[PDB]
Amino acid sequence: RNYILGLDIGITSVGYGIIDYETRDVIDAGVRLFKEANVENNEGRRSKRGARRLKRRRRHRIQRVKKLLFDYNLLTDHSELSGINPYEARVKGLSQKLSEEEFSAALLHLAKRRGVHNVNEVEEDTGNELSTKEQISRNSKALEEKYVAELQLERLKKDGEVRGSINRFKTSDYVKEAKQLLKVQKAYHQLDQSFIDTYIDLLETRRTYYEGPGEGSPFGWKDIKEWYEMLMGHCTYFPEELRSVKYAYNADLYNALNDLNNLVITRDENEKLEYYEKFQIIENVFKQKKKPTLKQIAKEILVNEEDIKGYRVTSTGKPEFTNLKVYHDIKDITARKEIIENAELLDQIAKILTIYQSSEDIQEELTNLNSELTQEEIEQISNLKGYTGTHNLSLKAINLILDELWHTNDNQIAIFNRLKLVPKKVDLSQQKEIPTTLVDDFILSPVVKRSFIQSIKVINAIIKKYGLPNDIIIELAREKNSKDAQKMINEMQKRNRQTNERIEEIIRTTGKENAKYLIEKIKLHDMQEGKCLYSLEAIPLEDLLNNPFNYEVDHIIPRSVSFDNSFNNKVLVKQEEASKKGNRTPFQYLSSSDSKISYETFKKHILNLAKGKGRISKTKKEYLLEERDINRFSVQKDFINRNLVDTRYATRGLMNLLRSYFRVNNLDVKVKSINGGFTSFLRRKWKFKKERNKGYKHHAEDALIIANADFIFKEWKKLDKAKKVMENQMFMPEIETEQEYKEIFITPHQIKHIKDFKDYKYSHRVDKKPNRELINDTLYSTRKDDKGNTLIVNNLNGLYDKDNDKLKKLINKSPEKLLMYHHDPQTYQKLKLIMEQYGDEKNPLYKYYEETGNYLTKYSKKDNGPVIKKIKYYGNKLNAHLDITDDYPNSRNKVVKLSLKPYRFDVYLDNGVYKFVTVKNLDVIKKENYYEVNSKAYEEAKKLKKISNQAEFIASFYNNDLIKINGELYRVIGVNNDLLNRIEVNMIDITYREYLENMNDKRPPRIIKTIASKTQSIKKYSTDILGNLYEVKSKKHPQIIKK
RNA sequence: GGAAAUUAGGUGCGCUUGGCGUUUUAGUACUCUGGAAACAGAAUCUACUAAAACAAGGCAAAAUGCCGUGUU
DNA sequence: CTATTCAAGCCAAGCGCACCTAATTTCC
DNA sequence: TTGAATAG
Ligand code: NA
Ligand code: NA
Ligand code: NA
Ligand code: NA
Ligand code: NA
Repeated sequence: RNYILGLDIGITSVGYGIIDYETRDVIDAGVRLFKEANVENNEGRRSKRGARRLKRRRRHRIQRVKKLLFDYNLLTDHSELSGINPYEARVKGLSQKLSEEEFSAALLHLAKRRGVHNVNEVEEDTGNELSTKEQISRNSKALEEKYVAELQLERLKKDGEVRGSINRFKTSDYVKEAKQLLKVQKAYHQLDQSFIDTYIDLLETRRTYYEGPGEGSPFGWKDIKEWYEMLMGHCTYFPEELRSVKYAYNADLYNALNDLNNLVITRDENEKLEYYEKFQIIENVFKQKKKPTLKQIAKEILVNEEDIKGYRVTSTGKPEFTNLKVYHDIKDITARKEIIENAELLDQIAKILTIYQSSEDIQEELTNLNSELTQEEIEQISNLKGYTGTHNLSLKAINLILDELWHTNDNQIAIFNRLKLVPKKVDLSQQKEIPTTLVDDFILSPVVKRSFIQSIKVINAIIKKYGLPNDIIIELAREKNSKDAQKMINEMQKRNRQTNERIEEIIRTTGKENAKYLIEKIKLHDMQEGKCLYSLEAIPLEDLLNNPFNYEVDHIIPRSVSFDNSFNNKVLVKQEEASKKGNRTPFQYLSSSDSKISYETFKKHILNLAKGKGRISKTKKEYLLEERDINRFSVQKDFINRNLVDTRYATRGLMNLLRSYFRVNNLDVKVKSINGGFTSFLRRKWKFKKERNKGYKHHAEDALIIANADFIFKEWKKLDKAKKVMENQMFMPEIETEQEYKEIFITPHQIKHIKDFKDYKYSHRVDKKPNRELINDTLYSTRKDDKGNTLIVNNLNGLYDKDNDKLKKLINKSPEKLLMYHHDPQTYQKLKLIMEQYGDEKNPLYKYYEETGNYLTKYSKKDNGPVIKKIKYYGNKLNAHLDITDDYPNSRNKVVKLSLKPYRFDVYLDNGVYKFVTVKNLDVIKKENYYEVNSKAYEEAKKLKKISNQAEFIASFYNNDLIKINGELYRVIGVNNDLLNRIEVNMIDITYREYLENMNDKRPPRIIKTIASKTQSIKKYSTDILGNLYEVKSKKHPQIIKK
């Protein structure tokens, strides 16, 4: 049957709506659900990847320095340097002699923390911030007479500490100390100039951004040329050709020639510049003046500036003409004709200056050119600035039409069209379905990319199961991500409180309880300063409250063409003004004789109302002062493109992808989009539940509303004009009044089919990806009690924070948990006194320090004890963990990491009893082209679960896999507790959190199921991308994961 | 709507670093014991400094060495 | 078992290219 | 949101 497809593309969801194109009856509707592909996910990976390289290279830097000391025999395996103080050694080495153990440790400490190199350039006024820029500037003034080690030693004696925010210095500052130290220590130890050069190098040398990682990395490159070429784009007309450097000579000549060919001169002779004219212009003002003006070109062609038009212009109004960058950059230092008049050479210099990133590399590459350049010239060209970026065309494209630009008057696009050169496009004829590879090409956000890919896959599945639809209407989220979404919600709620407080203010002042039914009119009243905007006459609030029917909410721009139902297109005016106005703009109405005031008097009031705090909306201003003609089709097109349809870049890209696919394969499918503001208006007037608490079905419900919107536009012949623009087809009946507009769209009783629908499907995206986060980062120390139990040791930092009552609750509930309670009890009593004194306050340590300005100090009979920055306390008993004690030699206690992230769990049926084996991410090992589950770890866990060889393997469960526990179907979150056989799940049509809120249930919003002897039945279900359920069957547990 | 250019702003991918943070051990301080002091012993709580480890781990061999939390 | 509790690495500096938005000129 | 321990 012929149907209409509606799509609600969201951050997390894709809702589809399938309704009959004639019967208007809902065929099917459901939601596809998935994780938000927000940028922070990949950012975490890249951040961790970078962190590993830093730690690796820092270590490798040290090992090389130790190797240097080994080869010069200042360090051995027997040589001990434990009790040596680097700060004491580095200071002593600047003046006196050092031991081979004392001098070596000084060099090692320098090599470890070598400081910054790039920030050091510019000073910054200390705005009391802890930024690197301000800190470097701060230390520089303190190092005006002292070396780094001297300053650190002073801080170590005076403040008792060195490490922290203040320990940020320039690399050159450390190097300046190192040289001085090496200069003093040179005579005492047998070293050469190779030793001092090598160490200083090692101390300061770091890879550049264009050098990248070493030889092995898949993120690396072999040279600067390969590096830049892979990054740069390709030509528009020659896809196989790499783009040209932005500031090549022929590139700017191409730019300049286009400027001259676009010029129009009003004179007796030709209006377009002749060849010889452009030649003279190029030679006399373009190759002579860096920034060509309109006067110079006018003086050259012997006309006035006023006769010249069609030139590019800046925001100021000043004419903009192409600057010959390379020409003037080289001319300013070399005026030789051998170089300047060599276009090919200037091209090559431009390429080298742009591709390579350092003066030294420029010099070498320019020298390899074997041109007529002097070495003094080359070393001078290598310091030129601004050579960055690419041209959108290749040199092949530029050189091809360069003669055409000289001798003709056609610009680049005219010539390319004449030469039958069409921009690169992707063919979709060999495609059996809508591709998903092209998505990342025209996308900007990772969130949108996933939502688009899923949306396409939904469409492909729909057209496979239901056939091709005639109409596809799509809506996209207004938010770019969930963080932006919450921000919108907060702003919404804030405005709601303000308006609600405003209403309560009125009902308490006037006593009129009518105010709660006049919110929109009251909101307009305050926004218009109590004045009818069409008559500029005062609107008494008391009269508005008593007689609201005398004041009408009018639409500024008629919705028949504007399709705007928002607050921005609404004004509170007197009923007379709204009647006389009719279907016109304020401009069209106030210009007529039907009005009481002039448009100019109106325009003045609006502009002053649009300025200042609490001003009118900016969109309201553009509406109230609309001076274009409504009946013009071009004007109507702009309103539809803004308020009715969605013309955002992402939307257009996807919409073009679909239209191009259907066009190429000759498939008669009409694709369109719709603004969310209009669908919200429909949902509002069609009387849907304002509180969206039904769960995921709202996405599918929205899609049905969107699909219904498409149906309305095909039914009415007055909407045929607007419907044609939505489908973007080339080219009449129309909506004439406000009343006609309401009759068409506001049809609550005609959409009862949607609300009665109770057959929604749901599809949750299953995550089977190996090698995600294996474990939490935090390292934990352990202790053993008298019972022989191993206990986890936790830290309690930030004791002096305002809203931190962790210590307060800890002492009140379990004082014995503190390690301070057992060891050093005198300090504990000192803390208890502070705790007992501020029991009313949230954080006793906060209120204490907020008054005395002093912190809690360790007990000392001389009142000189150290400050307490954090407190250790015993946590839970150690169980599931990762033992990494071996990384710490002679450690008295275990050192562990916690939270072993589960990959999946395999359910076994063992002698009428359901059991399962938990597969951890740590248990999945990567190989060259595939991931394998550790067979030793699997059998081990299979033994720790009392699984027998007789047991029957049921199924494996990953995240968002559908599991049916005792007749109840859930979706899998993951293994919550391996030892206790507890897995966490969630509901399918809704979140369990919201499910409890609707039921007003105060229980903790987590569903934990226990797989034990009481467990009766376990079945694995699954869905397609549409949400159609089906049961599965398997023979053995999957061990090989292809990735 | 599309082509090129100028300016301003924005997004992503990738690269290069900085100073922190967690943990162990050692030293010191703090606490306890003895002593006239020196110092020794105990404790490992609190702080400071150094060295080392920091997703499990896998390559690599004198290296500005390399991979391991993303997408599909 | 249910109901409850705890806690989970972080800031700052620079660079390359790709893409997008807005404004301006020409043409297709 | 989620590993996972813990009181009852
Ligand atoms: Na490329
Ligand atoms: Na550059
Ligand atoms: Na008038
Ligand atoms: Na950027
Ligand atoms: Na807890």
